[PDB]
Amino acid sequence: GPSFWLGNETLKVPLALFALNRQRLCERLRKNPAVQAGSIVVLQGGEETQRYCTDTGVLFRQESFFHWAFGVTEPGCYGVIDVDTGKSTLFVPRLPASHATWMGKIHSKEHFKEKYAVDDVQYVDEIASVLTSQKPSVLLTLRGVNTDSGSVCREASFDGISKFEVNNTILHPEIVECRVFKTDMELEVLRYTNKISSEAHREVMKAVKVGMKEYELESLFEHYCYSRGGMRHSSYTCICGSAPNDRTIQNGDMCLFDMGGEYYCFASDITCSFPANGKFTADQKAVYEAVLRSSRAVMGAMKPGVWWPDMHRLADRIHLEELAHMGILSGSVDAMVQAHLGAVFMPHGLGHFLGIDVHDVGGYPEGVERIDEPGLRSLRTARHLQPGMVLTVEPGIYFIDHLLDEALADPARASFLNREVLQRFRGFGRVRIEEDVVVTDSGIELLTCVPRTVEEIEACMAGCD
Amino acid sequence: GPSFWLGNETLKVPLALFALNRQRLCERLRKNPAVQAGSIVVLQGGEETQRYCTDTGVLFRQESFFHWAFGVTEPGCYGVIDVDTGKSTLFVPRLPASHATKIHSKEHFKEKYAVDDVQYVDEIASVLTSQKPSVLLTLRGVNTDSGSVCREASFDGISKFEVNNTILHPEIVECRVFKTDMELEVLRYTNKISSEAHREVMKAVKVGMKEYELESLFEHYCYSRGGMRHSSYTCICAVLHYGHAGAPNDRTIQNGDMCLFDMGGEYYCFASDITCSFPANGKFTADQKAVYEAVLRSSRAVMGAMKPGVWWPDMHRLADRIHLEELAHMGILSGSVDAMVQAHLGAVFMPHGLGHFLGIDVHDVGGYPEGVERIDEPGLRSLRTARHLQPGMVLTVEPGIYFIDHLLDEALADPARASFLNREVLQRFRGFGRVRIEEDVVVTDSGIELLTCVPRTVEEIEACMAGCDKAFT
Ligand code: PRO
Ligand code: PRO
Ligand SMILES: [Mn+2]
Ligand SMILES: [Mn+2]
Ligand SMILES: [Mn+2]
Ligand SMILES: [Mn+2]
Ligand SMILES: [O-]
Ligand SMILES: [O-]
Repeated sequence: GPSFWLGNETLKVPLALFALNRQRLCERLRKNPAVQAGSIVVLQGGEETQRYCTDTGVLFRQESFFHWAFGVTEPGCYGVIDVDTGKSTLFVPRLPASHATWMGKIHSKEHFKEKYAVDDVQYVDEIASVLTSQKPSVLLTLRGVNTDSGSVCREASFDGISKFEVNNTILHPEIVECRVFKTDMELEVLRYTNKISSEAHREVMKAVKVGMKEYELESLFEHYCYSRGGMRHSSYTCICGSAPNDRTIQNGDMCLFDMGGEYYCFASDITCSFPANGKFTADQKAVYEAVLRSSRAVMGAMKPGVWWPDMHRLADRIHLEELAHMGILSGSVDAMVQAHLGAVFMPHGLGHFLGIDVHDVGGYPEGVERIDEPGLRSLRTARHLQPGMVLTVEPGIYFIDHLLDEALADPARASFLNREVLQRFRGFGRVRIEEDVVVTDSGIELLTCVPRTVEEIEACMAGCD
Repeated sequence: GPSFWLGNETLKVPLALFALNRQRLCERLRKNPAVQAGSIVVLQGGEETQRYCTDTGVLFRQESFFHWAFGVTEPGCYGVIDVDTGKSTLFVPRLPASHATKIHSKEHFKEKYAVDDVQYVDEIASVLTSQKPSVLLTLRGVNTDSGSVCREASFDGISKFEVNNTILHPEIVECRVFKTDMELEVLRYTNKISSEAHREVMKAVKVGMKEYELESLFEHYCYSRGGMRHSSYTCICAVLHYGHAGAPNDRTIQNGDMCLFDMGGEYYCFASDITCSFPANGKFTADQKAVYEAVLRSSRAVMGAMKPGVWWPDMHRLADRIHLEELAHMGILSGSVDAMVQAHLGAVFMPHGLGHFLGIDVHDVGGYPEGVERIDEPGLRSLRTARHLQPGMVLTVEPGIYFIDHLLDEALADPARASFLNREVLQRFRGFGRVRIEEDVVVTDSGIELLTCVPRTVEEIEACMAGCDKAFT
């Protein structure tokens, strides 16, 4: 069948991927006791937007649920799926003559059917008539709460939808659950996005020179991903530690570069930390290797059945052990964990689902509660791991004055801290190591492939090989 | 005073630039007979947005009127200007501690932006109440390129004030139409970097490359060497294969192609908009040279004719006449050029407007103020302004010749036009492609200043693509 492709060495993505997703969604809905026979899923795609009141276009990126279901790149579309049969219909805008003049040929419905391998194509202004003729029991529309943004998903609407029975509660948890588990075809794309972003991270490490501006490396990263990967979008706003990051990379700095390209709306999210000048100091090596250790410990321990908060607390324990070894901390690490001391140095969650969104959906379905403790409350899922899930593993150690100050004021934590040693690490900066992995039947598969050991990084930055 | 700067070789932009804009706006409003004493301008800055319902951030770019007045890069702000004194107050978000996981003081923002006062956003009603203004002047009006209505500032409690939303928009638009010398320094810089990027594209292009490889290179040059985080507009190198101009242009560049790259970077929310046309393989064919030099001729004729008092639609018509003359000299057209012009035949080859205001927006504001009417003729109806030129305006000059099948076929089906076309010669230019030459210029007291600096003659272009140092001529 047909595929998405940007030529050269970019990945060919079969439109069969989205067909499989639709089938999987229907299979799930059919098992839902509340789903009436003759139901039709109705999804509305994204539309082109402009900057404020200007005619300056904003780069269009498809809505994620709609992309997952259809892979459609064009703005202004809808898509529906007959639950009982799986039949898919794409609705495309009916375009005017001036479109031929100003922005190219006007394609038939037949063109779109062939391109997207859907069962039928119609125009958007006919959607009420087409759905009416098919006489559905109910329309299943998308409405739910994203547990990372707090935003409510926007339900599809069209002229005449008021004439239909609409249910907006059933679909969201079911399509979210499908997205949580990646198909082999989806994993191929996420392997590819990780490949290109990994390569771009290597180029950044080779290119960094003291005196450069961070945004120069952000630029290089995006250029590598676009020109070699066909990755037009960054998955997220690029974080370039050491809205352009115009900090000058200084001798002695620890760099932290958190960046990931997106291919055909499939994300990647990778973080590398390394010394700006290519040589770890003793202190930098100590902190860096602590995070390397927790990174590897978590990846190693991950398998179906593991509770993700246990992995977070595993990383905490290891960080505290290493910080104690360094002399920053003293006393019982058991006692330290009881006092939540780990969250002083790692305030964010250990890692998150990744897929079509960087912070992918489904981390907190009904029945899965957020843990109200420091560190853990910032976890973007408290689920147990299962095969097919894609996660970031991103422990880090940070020296954040206001977290440190709070701990030093609190007698339950202040005891553990050696102020004379900690003083040396004020303004140390921060280390984060972020890998993308997939859960397998027995463990994980690592998607990311960048230099990680002190030896590998120093050799890479020195221009070796 | 303070300046915006991204280090290295990037331009230092004094925050005085925005203080001068605030001053000019107040001076205009003071002379406006309908403005009450004690009036206060209230502008609302943009807020951060996310992709749909996700927490994926969209890169924040300040709203243009708010930028023009304040130069503030942070989301979530408001800005107020007391008309009678010119006193400026920035309102900034009160950030929680979790943001530290550094938070700047109000004093830090006051120093950074060289405003008279800074307050937190949640205090705006209290602060304005205490200042006892007569009326709040807010922004509402119609953008004549998008058709959209400018968003009027609002805050909890604004209902307790008298609000006028009609005075400000035409006045602040008119201020934006006329660029200050400080604004011109930024536009010179954006044009310099974008011109250099266009040269790098011409130097790098190889048969067999995808167009988006060149778009990527352009963006990388502008960002890494110019600090231009944003393209000014969606960069044109596909709408066809993926539905939006923003999608990657994934056509493979072929031998014999004519390339058209329309791209321009933005620095600190000041735009550029440049188009270069050139042969993919670095050598103009006789036909390519002919079409190209026709557009070069119209480009230069217009630039040579522009000065204060010139009616912009007359420049569009002048380009039309030159295109038709040259197309006739090529044997694509035959007959009376005067007759062709009467038949609006120029619009067959150049369906768009000759050029447009440029500033903080690529298609900048103020092209159609009250009393200035859109001309309902082919080509001219697409002009983004029908104003007379005055010193301080910044315009693009972007004539082009296109061979667009359905426009040509329509002309061939029209008895009023069909005779002018020689199919025997025209047939050879089907699939020729497109030439557009787009310069950015400033209207001076007596003519123009050219901001753009790219190779333009056939020899200059061929030299650039052959890797000659820019100094070579
Ligand atoms: O948002 C998150 O969960 C991770 C940790 C900080 C950067 N990204
Ligand atoms: O929109 C405009 O005015 C011009 C026409 C060609 C592309 N940009
Ligand atoms: Mn990250
Ligand atoms: Mn992440
Ligand atoms: Mn242009
Ligand atoms: Mn233009
Ligand atoms: O991350
Ligand atoms: O343009």
